[PDB]
Amino acid sequence: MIEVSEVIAKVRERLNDNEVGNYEILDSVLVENINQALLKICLEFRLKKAITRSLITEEERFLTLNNLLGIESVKLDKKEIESRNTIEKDTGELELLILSDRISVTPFKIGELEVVYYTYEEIRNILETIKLPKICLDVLVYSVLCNLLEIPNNETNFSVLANYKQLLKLAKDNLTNYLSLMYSKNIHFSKVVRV
Amino acid sequence: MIEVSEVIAKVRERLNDNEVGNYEILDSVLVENINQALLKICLEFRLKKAITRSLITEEERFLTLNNLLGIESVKLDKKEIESRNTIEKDTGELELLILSDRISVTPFKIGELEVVYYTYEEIRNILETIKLPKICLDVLVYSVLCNLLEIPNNETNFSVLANYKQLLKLAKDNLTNYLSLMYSKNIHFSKVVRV
Amino acid sequence: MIEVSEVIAKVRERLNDNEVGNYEILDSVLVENINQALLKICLEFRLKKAITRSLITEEERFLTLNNLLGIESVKLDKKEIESRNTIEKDTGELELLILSDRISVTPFKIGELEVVYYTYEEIRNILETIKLPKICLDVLVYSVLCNLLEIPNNETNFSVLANYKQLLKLAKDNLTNYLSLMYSKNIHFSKVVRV
Amino acid sequence: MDTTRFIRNFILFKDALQKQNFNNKDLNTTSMQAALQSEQLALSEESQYLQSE
Amino acid sequence: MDTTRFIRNFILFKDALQKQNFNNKDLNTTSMQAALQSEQLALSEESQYLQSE
Amino acid sequence: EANEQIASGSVCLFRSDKVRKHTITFKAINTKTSLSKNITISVIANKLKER
Repeated sequence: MIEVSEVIAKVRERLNDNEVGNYEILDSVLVENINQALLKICLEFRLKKAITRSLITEEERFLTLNNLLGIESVKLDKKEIESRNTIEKDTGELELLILSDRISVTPFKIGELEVVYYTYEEIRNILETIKLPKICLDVLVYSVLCNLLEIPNNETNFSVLANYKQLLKLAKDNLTNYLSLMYSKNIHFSKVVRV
Repeated sequence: MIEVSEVIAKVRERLNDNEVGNYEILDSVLVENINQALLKICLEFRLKKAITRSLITEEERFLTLNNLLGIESVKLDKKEIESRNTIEKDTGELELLILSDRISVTPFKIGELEVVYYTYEEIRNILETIKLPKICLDVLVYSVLCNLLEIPNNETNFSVLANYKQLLKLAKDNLTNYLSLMYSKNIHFSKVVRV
Repeated sequence: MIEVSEVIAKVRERLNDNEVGNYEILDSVLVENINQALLKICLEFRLKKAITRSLITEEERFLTLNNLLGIESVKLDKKEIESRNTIEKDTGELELLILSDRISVTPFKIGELEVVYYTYEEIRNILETIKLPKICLDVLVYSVLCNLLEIPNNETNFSVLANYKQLLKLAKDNLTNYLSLMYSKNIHFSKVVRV
Repeated sequence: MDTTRFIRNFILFKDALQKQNFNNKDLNTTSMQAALQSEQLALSEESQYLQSE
Repeated sequence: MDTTRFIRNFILFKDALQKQNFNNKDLNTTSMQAALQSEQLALSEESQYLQSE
Repeated sequence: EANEQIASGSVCLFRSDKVRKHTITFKAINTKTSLSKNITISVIANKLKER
């Protein structure tokens, strides 16, 4: 778990804005930028998988998720749902209807939905805590810092942004290392193709 | 074993901040950065392997580890656990559930867990001691020093950071040399493939 | 044998700090840096081989070595110990347990340990003497000197460090020449492969 | 130079040139040069104010 | 120059230009040049203060 | 500030090592009469060294 205070402190130090009195960058701006960074980080690395198992009937037809990034598996009464669409097809094959963070089934059928998806748990207060591995700290800083360096404070801000991009790439490499060590098999040989 | 005092002294000297009175960089910042460096070093090199052998029943279902980096072997009653997941699958193959430094078994079964993982033993005080090989000193300095050089104190801080990156690469080469000499076989020929 | 006084004098001269009164670099710093240089030199070249032949029983289970760099041969009652580990495996093949300068046997068996390893004999006083070949002097200077040049005394310190790196490479070449002439066979032809 | 007026002018020039837009070394250098020029101007200010008094 | 005023101004300029943002050689050089300019200004300060007294 | 002699004649070099506003008295004594005069020198700490 990462506290927001330490991310904020590192960003303030890096922006030469570690002054309690002045705060040229408002904390609302920093919290919004941290939300954006959490968005991008959780989308690119698929950090947070969530499972929701609800029921849809004729009364309520939609399943309201929260902070949706992507759906990787849908079951309806232990039956695979195959295609995804946003158009509300009248009849045909059974598809999953996505309505911008509302989930239903296109040629509607009474039943239950077991959906696997991805989530943010974004923050709104400086005293909150980000439920992410500590290795994700440097990728949060260097990603939110590139978002703020492009305020035209200095004539050489974009070269500094370019340097921070490489630093961010290295941080992402570290994060990928961690994720592979956690959630991946410890294998050393491949399997023969069986057809 | 490395004392924190000597790491701190080298970093202070290198940052032209070896002044007892002033301390432009607070010691809390240095200890946090040293924790970050220990994170990255222990993750990349898999320095610390730990074994935990506990029991999970219906009363308490999760195994709280500490400073987790990766799992490389799981046994349940001397039975290999194969896949890893974070989604709490209802039924199927027997998988290991990871909940951000909490370990359980996905289609839960009463038993015991023998888990091999990786650890930090991070520090919190300047008078503490880092339980790492002394050869790891230069990789701790040069890695925490690149984390602080990118405070915009000077207009030529990033070239200095680039030089310290190469120095860090050489330090990591030395560390790999040491690790191979310690924890690796002393062999001089390969074995023939036996199929 | 190399006296510490002459290493220190050469480093002081090279750093433009050969002033008895001032001593901008404290002698504690120099002795610590010389310890680091001895570390790196003895690790890379495997200069010092030591043999320890002790006994491990149920009372005391660990063998405390000193300034360990690597193990190249382990015998237990004139039986080869094959693998190395740091995890305290309960049962299985017979492995060597390494606990950061403490040596034991993993599936513990009463007996004796004959271990070949590598050592520092680091220094702590300016009046001490380094028990190394005199040819190792220039590699001690040029290696400890690159460790001190990266104090930001001058804006052109890193180019000077780069020059001293090449000088150090030549010194290491000389040292390799010496080591081959000492501890290697005087042969002029290879042997035919016998399978 | 007068020391305390130099310190106050150095602080004021570090407030005018705000440090969010500035690298710290160039900020301190430009503030020091402007404070030295302000001292060189304030000498003539002291002479002119003595004459006007 | 006056020596002790030069030493105090050199110390004060090394405090204003803080050494964390500065390479040591350029820090000492800029502090020495600013202290010499401060001595050149303080000569005219002595003349103007004698006239005002 | 009471009577404490800090110089000898017509010149004074006032080191402070304090924070307060000091009041120094120039005194000219004679066999006939005596005169005194006050000056106020205020001391501050260095604003750069603080915090």
